[PDB]
Amino acid sequence: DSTTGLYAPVTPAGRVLLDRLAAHLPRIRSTAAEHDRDGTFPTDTFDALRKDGLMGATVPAELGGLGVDRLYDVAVALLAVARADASTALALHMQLSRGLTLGYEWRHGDERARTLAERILRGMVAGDAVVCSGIKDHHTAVTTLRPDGAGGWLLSGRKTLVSMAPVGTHFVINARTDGTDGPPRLASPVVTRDTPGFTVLDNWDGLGMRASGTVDIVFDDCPIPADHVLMRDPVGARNDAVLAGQTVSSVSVLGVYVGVAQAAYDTAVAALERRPEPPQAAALTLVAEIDSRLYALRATAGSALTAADALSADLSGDMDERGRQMMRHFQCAKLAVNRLAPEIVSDCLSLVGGASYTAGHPLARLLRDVQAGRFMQPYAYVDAVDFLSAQALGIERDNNYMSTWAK
Ligand SMILES: Cc1cn([C@H]2C[C@H](O)[C@@H](COP(=O)(O)OP(=O)(O)O[C@@H]3C[C@](C)(N)C(O)(O)[C@@H](C)O3)O2)c(=O)[nH]c1=O
Repeated sequence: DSTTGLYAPVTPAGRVLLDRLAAHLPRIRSTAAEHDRDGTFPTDTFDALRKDGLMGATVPAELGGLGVDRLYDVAVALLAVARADASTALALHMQLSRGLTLGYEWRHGDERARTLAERILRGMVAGDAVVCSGIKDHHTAVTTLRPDGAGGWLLSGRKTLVSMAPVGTHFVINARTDGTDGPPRLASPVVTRDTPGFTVLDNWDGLGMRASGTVDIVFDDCPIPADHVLMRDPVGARNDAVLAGQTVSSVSVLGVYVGVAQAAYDTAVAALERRPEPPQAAALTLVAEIDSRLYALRATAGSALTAADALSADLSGDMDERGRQMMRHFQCAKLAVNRLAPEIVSDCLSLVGGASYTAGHPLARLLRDVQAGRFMQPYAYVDAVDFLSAQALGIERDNNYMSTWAK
């Protein structure tokens, strides 16, 4: 019955998601070290989740999905998976996040939007759609959509860091229009794996998250129909209202780092309890410091998730304010998660001692994986500080990171 600290799902659908996942932990857990050493994606893990209905966990119930719709419960499930393997959890988050955001498109967007959403969502439930996300351009390229002169579009460019890509059937891509007449827009084409000119590379070589499939994808004159395109707003047109969607789509990933911290602790404590001698002064002191820091990490992520779910559900008010507040809870918590979670994992290696310094020890992988959140937008630390200090001091700024990137 816990409602804090991400200790338990707060809804019956979240409870099912977590009980169902339990069945896959032994596989996820078992191929973790091999996939980390090789830098390869656990495709058999994802085949099993697909067949089990789990890749449709956040599709509305109305469409055949489990209907998990709390970010809190997604975070709880991701925390559980990340305790078994962080890379799998991170890949799964892209899919569960999409269930939530496509859900929103389905209930609230225009007819093109609702129709695309509904078709992808039903595919997610069926095990036919595995939806990847491509936001950041490779340095060599600016990803653009140009009119084909015939109703549809041609997508050229390259995205870097596209987790789950080796198994993705659908790729939601951040692109800017060009060669029309409007000021450039933000646009989200959806590319299917068999679109021509679309290539999935195999160049993911990570410090951590080595098994997350986080490769580049290339678009070369890719034909995209007009109705497979979610049009966004003009580049640099400031509406804080977009911040809500950008909170929905990443905030629950915080649970991955909370689970990595939890797994480091569980490992350290199991290591101490397996020892002949009674723990030393500094070992007892570390264990209490980590117990407390893990509690604060869980409560800070749990609390922002709770708040986000409440702000998310309320569409009655000022939508710009809703956006600002969502992003505020998310980024205040993220900054804390990105300091507490690596520090907890690092202190656990102090408890275990030099055994943790061999490539194969579980802590050695958790130390590497736990750093990943520091590099995920919105926002990495340097950008988080510009956003938070602007909010705190009421400084007007373009808070859309993709809008900025398009500049
Ligand atoms: C305004 C609003 C939008 N939305 C939704 C509908 C839009 O499709 C979406 C726009 O969000 P967003 O602009 O974040 O786009 P996205 O396609 O989700 O991309 C993200 C990028 C990220 C964070 N790196 C990720 O890879 O982890 C993945 C999973 O996706 O946000 C809401 O759910 N609630 C809202 O109140």
